[PDB]
Amino acid sequence: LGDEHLLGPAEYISSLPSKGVREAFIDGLNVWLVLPDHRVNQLKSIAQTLHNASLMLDDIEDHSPLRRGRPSTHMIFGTEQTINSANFLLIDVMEKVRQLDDPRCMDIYLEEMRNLFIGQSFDLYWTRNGECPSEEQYLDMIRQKTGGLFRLLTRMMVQIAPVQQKGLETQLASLSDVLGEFFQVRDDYKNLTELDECKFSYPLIHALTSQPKNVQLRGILQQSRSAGGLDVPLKETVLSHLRQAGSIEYTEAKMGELMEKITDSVVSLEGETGSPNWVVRLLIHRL
Amino acid sequence: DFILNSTLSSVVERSTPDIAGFCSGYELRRHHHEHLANEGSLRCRTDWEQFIGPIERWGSCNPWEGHFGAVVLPFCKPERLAVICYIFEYAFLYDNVVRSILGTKQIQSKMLLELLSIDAPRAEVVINSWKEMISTTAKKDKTRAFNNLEEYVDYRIIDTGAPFVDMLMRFGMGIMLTQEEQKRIEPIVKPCYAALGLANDYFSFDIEWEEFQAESDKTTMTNAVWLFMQWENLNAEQAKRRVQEVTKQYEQQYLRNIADFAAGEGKENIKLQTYLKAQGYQVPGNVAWSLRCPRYHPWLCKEAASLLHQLGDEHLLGPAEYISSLPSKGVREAFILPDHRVNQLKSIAQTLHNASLMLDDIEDHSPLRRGRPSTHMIFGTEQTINSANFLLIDVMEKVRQLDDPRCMDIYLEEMRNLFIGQSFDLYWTRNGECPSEEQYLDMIRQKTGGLFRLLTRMMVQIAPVQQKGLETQLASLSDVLGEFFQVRDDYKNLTELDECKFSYPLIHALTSQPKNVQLRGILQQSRSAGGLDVPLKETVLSHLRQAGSIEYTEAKMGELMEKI
Amino acid sequence: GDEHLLGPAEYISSLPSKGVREAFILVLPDHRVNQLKSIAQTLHNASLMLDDIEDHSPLRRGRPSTHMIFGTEQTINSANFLLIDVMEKVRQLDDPRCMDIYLEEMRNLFIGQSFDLYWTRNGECPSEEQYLDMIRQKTGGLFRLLTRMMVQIAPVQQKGLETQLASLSDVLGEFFQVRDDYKNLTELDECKFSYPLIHALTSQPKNVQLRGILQQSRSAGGLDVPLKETVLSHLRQAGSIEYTEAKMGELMEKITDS
Amino acid sequence: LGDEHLLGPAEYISSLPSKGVREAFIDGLNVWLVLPDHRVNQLKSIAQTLHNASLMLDDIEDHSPLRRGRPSTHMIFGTEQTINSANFLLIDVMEKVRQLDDPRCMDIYLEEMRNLFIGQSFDLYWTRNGECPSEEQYLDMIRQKTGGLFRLLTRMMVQIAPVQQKGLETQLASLSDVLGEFFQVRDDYKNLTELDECKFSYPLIHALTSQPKNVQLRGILQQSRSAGGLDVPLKETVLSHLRQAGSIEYTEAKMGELMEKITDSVVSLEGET
Amino acid sequence: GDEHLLGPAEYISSLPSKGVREAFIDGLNVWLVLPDHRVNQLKSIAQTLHNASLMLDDIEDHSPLRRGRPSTHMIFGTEQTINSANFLLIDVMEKVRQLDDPRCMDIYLEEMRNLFIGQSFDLYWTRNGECPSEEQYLDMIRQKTGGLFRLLTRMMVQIAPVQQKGLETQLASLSDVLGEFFQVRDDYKNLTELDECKFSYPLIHALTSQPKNVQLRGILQQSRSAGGLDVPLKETVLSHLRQAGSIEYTEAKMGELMEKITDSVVSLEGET
Amino acid sequence: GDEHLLGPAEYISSLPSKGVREAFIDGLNVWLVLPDHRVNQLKSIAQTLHNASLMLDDIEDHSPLRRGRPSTHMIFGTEQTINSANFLLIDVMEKVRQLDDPRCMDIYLEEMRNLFIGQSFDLYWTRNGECPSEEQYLDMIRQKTGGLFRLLTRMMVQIAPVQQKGLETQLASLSDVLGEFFQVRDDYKNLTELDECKFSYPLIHALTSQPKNVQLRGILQQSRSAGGLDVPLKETVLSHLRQAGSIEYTEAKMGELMEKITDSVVSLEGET
Repeated sequence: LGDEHLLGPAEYISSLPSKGVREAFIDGLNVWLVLPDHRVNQLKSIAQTLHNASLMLDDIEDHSPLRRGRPSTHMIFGTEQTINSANFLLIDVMEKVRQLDDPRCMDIYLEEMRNLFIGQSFDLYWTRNGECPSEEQYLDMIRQKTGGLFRLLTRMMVQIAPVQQKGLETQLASLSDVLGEFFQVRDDYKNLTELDECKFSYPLIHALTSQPKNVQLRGILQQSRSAGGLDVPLKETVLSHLRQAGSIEYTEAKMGELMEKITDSVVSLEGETGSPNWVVRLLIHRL
Repeated sequence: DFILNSTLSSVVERSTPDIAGFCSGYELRRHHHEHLANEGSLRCRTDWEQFIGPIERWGSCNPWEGHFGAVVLPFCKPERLAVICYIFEYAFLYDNVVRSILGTKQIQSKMLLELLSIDAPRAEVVINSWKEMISTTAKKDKTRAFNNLEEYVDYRIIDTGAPFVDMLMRFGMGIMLTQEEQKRIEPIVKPCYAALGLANDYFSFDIEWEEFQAESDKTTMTNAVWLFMQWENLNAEQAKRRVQEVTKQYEQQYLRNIADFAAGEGKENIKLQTYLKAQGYQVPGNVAWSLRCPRYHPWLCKEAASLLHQLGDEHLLGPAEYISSLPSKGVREAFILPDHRVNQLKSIAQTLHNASLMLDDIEDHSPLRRGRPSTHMIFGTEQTINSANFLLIDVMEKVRQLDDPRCMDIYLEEMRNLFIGQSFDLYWTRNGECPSEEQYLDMIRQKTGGLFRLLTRMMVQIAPVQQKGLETQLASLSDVLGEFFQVRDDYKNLTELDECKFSYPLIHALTSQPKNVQLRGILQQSRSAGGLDVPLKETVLSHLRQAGSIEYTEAKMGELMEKI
Repeated sequence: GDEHLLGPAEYISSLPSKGVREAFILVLPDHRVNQLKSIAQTLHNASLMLDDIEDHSPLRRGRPSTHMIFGTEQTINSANFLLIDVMEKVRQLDDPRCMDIYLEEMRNLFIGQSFDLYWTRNGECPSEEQYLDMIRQKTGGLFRLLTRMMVQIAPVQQKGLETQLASLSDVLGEFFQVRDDYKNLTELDECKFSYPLIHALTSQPKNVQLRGILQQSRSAGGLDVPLKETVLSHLRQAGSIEYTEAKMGELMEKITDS
Repeated sequence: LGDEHLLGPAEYISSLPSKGVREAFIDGLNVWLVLPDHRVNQLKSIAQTLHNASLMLDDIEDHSPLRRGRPSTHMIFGTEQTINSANFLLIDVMEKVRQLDDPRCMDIYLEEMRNLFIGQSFDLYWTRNGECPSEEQYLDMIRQKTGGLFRLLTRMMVQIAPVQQKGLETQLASLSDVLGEFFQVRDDYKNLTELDECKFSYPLIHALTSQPKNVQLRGILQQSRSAGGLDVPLKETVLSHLRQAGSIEYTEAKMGELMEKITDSVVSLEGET
Repeated sequence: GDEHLLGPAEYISSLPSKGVREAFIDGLNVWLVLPDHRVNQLKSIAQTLHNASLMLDDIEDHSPLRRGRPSTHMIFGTEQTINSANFLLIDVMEKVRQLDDPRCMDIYLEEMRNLFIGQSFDLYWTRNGECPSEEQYLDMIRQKTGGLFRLLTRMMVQIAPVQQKGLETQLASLSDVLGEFFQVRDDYKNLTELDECKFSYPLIHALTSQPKNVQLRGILQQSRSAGGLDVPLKETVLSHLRQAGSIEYTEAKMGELMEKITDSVVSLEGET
Repeated sequence: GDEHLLGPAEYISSLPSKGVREAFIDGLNVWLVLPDHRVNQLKSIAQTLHNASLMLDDIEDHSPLRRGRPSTHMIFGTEQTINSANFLLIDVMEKVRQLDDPRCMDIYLEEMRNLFIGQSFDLYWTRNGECPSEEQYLDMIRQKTGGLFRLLTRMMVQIAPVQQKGLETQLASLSDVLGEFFQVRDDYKNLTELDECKFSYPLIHALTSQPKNVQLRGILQQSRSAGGLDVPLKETVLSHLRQAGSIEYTEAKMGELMEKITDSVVSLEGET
C-alpha cells in the first residue's frame, strides 16, 4: 500500500491546459516585494495545488462532465476518489506552508481558508435552495470566494518579504479583493453574452430585482432547477429576457468601475514604490 | 489590400549583378523612415542597462548601409516599425547571455505589451514562434554531431529564427493567413531559411571562430564552416568559397522555387504571391546589412559610433452540528496528563470522527444513521462535502493549541496514512477488485487504526516526560485494536453487500473457492443493479456458511483479542 | 358516442364521499335544492379530479385515483367538460343573475388555485396574510358560490342577509382548510405549505434543518418516514401545532359570532 | 390576490407567431353575412381565445417540448399552472359569448363545445390504447375535433347576421365540416411526407388496413409507444412502409376530392347570393 | 471450460420442482410397458426441456423470483442465461439420438416447431396489447403447454415394444386436453388464490362480454405503461372480473376438461 | 401461422450482408469439388446460422442499429427475437439432416458446443469486467468466430465426393487462422477509425503492458457503470492506446496471421 489512487486524480488535473493567472499575479507582486526565487517557487506551488483542489471540488458540485474541453476528474476516477484526493491536497498544502519557515504563515492560511469556505457555503446554499441573493450579498460572497486565494498569496508574500515593506499590505489586499470581484464578474459576463446548474450571476440579480413581476424568467429558472438543465431554446429565451432589463449593460458599468479601481490602486502603489511595474500592467491588458 | 506599397521604400542601386558573390538577381531596398528604426533599438539599450546590466557586443545599428530591419524588412508599415526593431535588439542580446530575474521579466513584459496593444490577432501568432524557437534551441544538444548537410539544415532553420522573422514580417505587413496555405508553403520557403542561415554562418564565422579559438571548452559548434570540417576536411578560406557555393545554390534555390507556387496559384492568388514575393526580399537584405555590420566587425565599432552619434458561519457549521448531535457510542474518547489537555484531545478525536462519518455516509449512499436521517439528506451532498473539508482545517487549529511543534507532523503523517488507506478501499469497492487477505488487513490498519495511532502518538508527546519506551508498544496495540474493530464490524454485519463492500469472510469465500460462479454473479448483480434484495442476501449467506468462511472469521477475532 | 368523456366523471362520482357540500345546502322548493346539490356535486368532483393530478396521488379514499384508471389527458378533458356541464346545469336554473355569480366565483377560485400552484412549484413560502387570503378563495369559493346562488332564487325577504352568509361561508372554508392542515401532521410529500409550516419558518429565520428537509423533499418527489418525523419534531418544538389550535379556536369563535 | 399567475400562460401563448386561419375564415364569412365591425372583432377574440386554449392543452397531452420553434407553455410555467390557466379561458370566453346580446348564442357554444370534447376524448382514447380506428371513425372524429371551432363560429355568426340571411346555414355548416376535414388531412400529409407520440393519421390507417399481416410496421408502432418516441432510422422505415402500400397517393386523392367539394360549395353559395 | 455454460443450467435444476412431467412419463408406462433405462432417458429429456423453458420464461416475464428463490438471470445475467438455454436445445439433440430411432428426431423437431409457434403467438399478444378470442387462446395454450406432453407421448409410443401402436391418437388427445387443463388451472389459481400484461381465460370473457367497460381496459393499459400493477388496482380488476361471471365461467371449463380427461382415461382402459 | 415466428428471421435475412461465408464455401469447393445442390444447401445452413448469431449478438450487446438500419429487437422486441433465434437453431437441424449423412450431425453438435463455450467466456468477461490474457483471448476467439468456418469445413469434407483423405487438418488450421484474423481485423477497424465494455487485443495489450495505468481502468469502469463512453472519453482511451503502443502490436499480429494464411494456402495448393 503506497500512494496512487490518491495522487492520480491530483495528477490528472495538473496535466491540463491552464492560463496561469495566479502564478503571473505572484510574479507581478514580486516586483514590488522582491523575494528569492526559491520562496517564489514555493508560493507558486502552494497556489497551484490550492487552485487544483478547488477546481476538483467545484466540478463535482456542478455536475459538469467536461473541463477545458477534456473529461473531468470525477468522470475518470469516480466522485468518492476525487473527493478523497481533494481532501488530501489540503493536508499536503499545510506541509508546504510549514516549510516557509514562519509561524505566522499558518495563522493566515487557517484564517482565510475559513473565509473561502464561508463564501462557498453561501454559494452552495443559494444554488440548492434557489434563493436569489441581493447585490450586496452576492458581491460580498464573491469577494470572499474568488478573492480568497489572492488574499492568501498577498498576505503570505508581505510576510516573507524582507522587513521594510509591511505597510503595503492594506493597498495590496484591497487590490486582491477588487481583482477577485473583477474576475468573477468577467466570467459571469463571458458565460452569458457569448444557468443549467441554476447558478446565480450579476446579470441575473439585476433582472430579478428590477422586474419583481416577471413570472416568465422565474419559471425558466425553476424548469432548470427541476429538469436539471436548460435546452438551447430556453437558454435563448433567458438570454433575451436579460437584454430587455438592461442587465448586459449594468454588468458593463460594474466592469468599468472595477477596472478604474484597479488602475487607480496600481498607480497609487507605483507612485509609492517607484519605477513602473510593467508586469501587473500586462495581466490587466489581458483582463 | 494585398499589394505591396512601393512608396514606403526605394530601390538601392548596385553596379554588380551579385553582392560580394551573393544574391545575383535580387533587388535591394531601404525604407523611407530610418529615423524611426534607430529609435527603437536605442530604447532597448537604455532599458537593458537600467534593468539588467551593461552591454558590449553591438547590435542591429549600422550607419553606412542601414538598420537590420530596414534592409531586411523594407515594406513594413510606418506605425508598426519602432516596435518591430525593438524586438530585434532584444533578440540579439538575449541570445548573447543564453535583480536579474526582475529586469528580465519586466523587459519581457514592456515589449510584449507594445505588441499586444497594436494588433491583438497577429501578435498572438508571433509569440508562439518565439516560444518554439527558445524551446527548440534549449532542448537540442549543442554537442550533437551532424552527419550531412540536410540534417544540419533542419536544425538551422529553427535556430536562426527565419520563421520567427517571417512571423515578424507578416505583422509588419498586416498579412494574416490560414492553416491550409501553411502546409502548401513550407517546402517552398524551406530553401530560403537555409539560405538565410548559411549566410549568417558564413558571415558571422570570423568573429564566431575568434570566439571559438578564445573558448577552449568548445564541443561541436553549430556552424556550417566548422561542421563541413567533419565531411570534407580542408582549409577554412578555401571552405569559405565552398560555403559560398553551397549557399549560392540556395540563393537561386528559393529564387527559382517560387515557380512551384507560381505554376500552381502564382498567377491568381495575389495574397500568397505578394507574401512569397516579399519573402524573396529577405535574402538580399541580410547580406547587405551583414557586409559591414558592427555585430561581426568590432574594429569599426568606435568609428561606427562617430557618425551614428549625430456573511456568517451558519451554512458552514450546519452539517457539523447535526452529525455531532446524533447518539454516539464513543469508543475513541474512552481510548483517551492534565485535564484540559485530555479534553482538547477528546475534542480533536470527536471532530475527526464526525468528519470521517460525514464523508463515509456519502460514499455508501446510506440514507440513515443511528435510525435517524443521514446528513446529506438534511443539508445536501455538496454542503456536507464543504463542511467535511473545513472540519479538517478546524481540527488543524485545535492541534496547534496543544502547544508542541511535533504534534503538527504527527497529525500530518497520520492523516496521509488515513487517506492512503481510504483510497485503496474506494478503489477496491468501485473497480470490482477482490483484494488479498494481506492487502485487506493492511488497508484496515490505516483506515481504521489511523485515528487510534494519531491520538496515541499525540498523547505520548504531550505526556509529562516519565514514560519513555511506551511508544512502540502502544502503537502496536492501537493497530491491532483497529483491526479487531474492523473485523468485528465485518462479522456483525452478516451473521446478525448493498454497496459492494469486500469483507473479511467474503475474501475467504471468493479465494478458497476459485470456481464458484454463483457468488460472483450475485456480487456483480449487486454492482450493476445497485443493491441486493433479501433472497439474494440469504443466498450469499448460505454460500458463506457452506464455504466455512464465517468460522474463519471467528478464528481471526479470537486470535486478534489474544494479541490485545 | 360519450363513453370516453363521461367515464372519469362517472368513476369519481361513485367513490364514497363525505357530502359536506350537500349538507351545507332561504325557503327554497325541493327541485331547486336538488339542482343546486347536483351543481355542487359535479363541481367538487371536477375539483378533486384536477387536484389528484396536481399532487401525484395514486390513492383516493383508499381506492385508486381517476388518472390511474383512465389516464391524465382523459381526466383533464373530462374535467373541462365537467365545467361545461356545470354551465349547462346553471342554465337550466333559469335565472339571468346566477350567470354572473357563477362566472365571478369561478374567476376567484381559479385565482386562488393559481397562487397555490405557484407557491408549491417555486418553493416560495407565503406569509400568514397571503395564505389566509388564498384559502378564502380556493376552498371557500364553492360555499360562497352556492350561498350567492341560493339567496337569489329564494323568495324575496331573505335578500339583505347575503353579506352575513357570505362572511360565514368564507370563515367556514378557512376553518376547513386550517383543520385539514392540523389533521395531516398531528395524526409535505408534494411540498405543500401549511399553517404550522408557515409559522415554523417565520418564527425561526435561521432554522436550516427544516429548510433543508423541505428542499430535499422538493427534489425527491416526497419525504420518507424518518424525515417526516424530523419535520414533526421541528414543528412541535417551534410551537406550531399549538399555534394552529389557537387559530382553530378563533375561527370557531367567529363562526359562533357570525 | 392578483392575476399575474392566472393570465401568464394565457398571455405567453398569445404573444407567439400565428397563421390566422380562424380569423381569415371569419373575414371571409363576413361577405355573405354582412356584420358590424364591433361584432366581428368580438368573434375574432372569441376564436383566438378558444384556439389558444386548445393549443395550450394539446401540447401537454402530446409531450411536445417546442411549439413553432419556441418553448411551449408548460415548459415555462408548469403543467398544473398551464392546465389551471386553460380551464379559466373557457370561463373567460363564456363571458364574451354573453356580451353578444343573444340567448341563443349560449346554446350554440354549449353544444359545439360538447362535440369538440367528444372528438378529443375519442382521439385521446385511440392514442392511449393503441387501437386503430376505421377510416370512417377517423373521419367522424376530425369533423368535430377540428371542424368544431369553424362550426361554432359559423352558427354564432348567422345568429347576429342582420335579418334576411338565414337560409345559408346548412351550406355554411357543410363548408365548415369539409374545411375541418381538409385542414387535418393536409397536416397529416405535411407531417409525413416532409408518430413520435404514437398518433394515428389518414395515411397510417390505410397501411394498417390494406396490409393486415405487416408485422414490421405494427412493431415499429409499438416501439414508439413503449420507449416514448421513434428515432430517425425508424421514421425512415415507417415512411418506406407507407410508400410501398400506396398510402400517400390515397391521401392525395382524398385531398383532391375534399378541395373539389370546397369549390363546389363555394360556387353554390356565391350562386345563391 | 464448460463452467459459464452449464452454470445457469445447474442452478435451475437445483431448485425444488413438482415432478409433473416425470409422473406423466410414469403414467403412460403402464399401458406402453417399456424398459427402465429408456424411461430414465425420456425423463432426462423432459427435465432438460422444462428447465430450458423455465429459464427463458423467467427472462421474458421479468420475474425476480422462482420457487421463492431467486431466478437464474439474477445470478448469472440475462445474456448467459439465454446462452445456456440455447445450448440446452443442442444437448437435448444429443440426448434424443441415444434413443436409437430415426423417427424420434422428426417427432422432436415437429413438436418443437409447434411449441415455438405457440410461444410466438403468446409473445405477440402480450407485447402489442391485443386481446385474443377464446378460440385463438385455446389453440395457443394447446401447443405451448401441451407440446411437451405430446412430444413425450409420441416418443413413448415409438420406443415402446412393438404391438400397441394404434393407441397414439387417443394419447395425443389426452395430452392436449391435459395441457389445456393445466393452463386453465394456472390461470384460475393466479387469479383467485397481470403484472407483465398477460391475457388469461377469465380476462378474455370479461373483455368480450362487456365491449364497453372502459375501467378494466384502462387498468390493463396502466399495467403496460407502468410495467406492473399495485395491490388496489389488482383488487379492482378482481372485482371487475367477478361482476361479469368470469370466475364462474372458468370453473365450468375446468369441469368439462376433467370430464373429458376421465372419459379419455376410461376409454384407454377398454382397449387394454 | 408462422408470421410471428419467422418475422425476425426474414427481416434480418433481408438486410444487406457481406457474404464471407458463401465466398469461403465457394473457395473451398474448388479443392473439394462438391455438386452444386450440396453447395447451396451448405450456403443456406451458413446463412441461417450467421443470421441467428447476429440476432442474438445485437440483443446481448445493446446495439440499437445494424448496418445503419434498425436492429431486429427494435422492430419485434427482445422476446420475439430470442424465440425466432431458437427456432432458427432448431431449423438448421432439419437442414443438416437432408445432407444424407449420419456423421454430419455429430460435427454440427460438437462445433455448436464449442461455439457456445466461447460465447459464454466472452459474456462472463464482459459482464464481470475481468481482463483475460492474450492466450485466453486468442483461445476464445478461435472458437466463437472460427466455429462456423470449422463446422462448414468439416461438413464439406464429409460430403466431399470420395478422395479428400489428408485435406482435413490443414483446412481446419486454415479456418482457425481465418477466424482469428477476422476478429483481430474487426478489433483494429473499430478502434482506429468500449460502449458495451468489450475487451480487445489492443485493450488487453494496454492493460497488461501498463500494470499501473489507473486512468484507463477508471475510464473503462465509467463505461461499465454509465453504460457507454461519450466521445472525449473515447479519444482519451485512443490516446492511451497510442501511448502504450497497442496499435502497432495489433498490426504485427495481423501480419503474422496473414503469413500463416498464405503459407497454408500455398501448401494446400501444392498438395492438390
